[PDB]
Amino acid sequence: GEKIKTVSPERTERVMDSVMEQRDQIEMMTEALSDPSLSEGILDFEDDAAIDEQL
Amino acid sequence: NWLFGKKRKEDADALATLKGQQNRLQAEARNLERQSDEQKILASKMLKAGNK
Repeated sequence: GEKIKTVSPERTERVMDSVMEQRDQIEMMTEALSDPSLSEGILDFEDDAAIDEQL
Repeated sequence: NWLFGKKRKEDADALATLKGQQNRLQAEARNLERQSDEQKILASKMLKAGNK
């Protein structure tokens, strides 16, 4: 009973909710930094036609 | 050179986003007007039926 009062179930719910929220924020931050639109940058105006013919 | 087309594309995409959002807002306004007309007619009907 002393242990259950110390680490209550509501406390575990709060901890797991915080873990979920922080995991979501890390995923969003680390996928924002990996957007291929930068290294791609300028895209074909012909929309891959030149690269199609090159392939 | 190619940057001009990119700028035009960005402006067109921004206008498309703004117009789409305005389309949602006009749809919601239309729904609200529909509900308000229905409610006015219903109120007149039940006042015909005797309740205040």
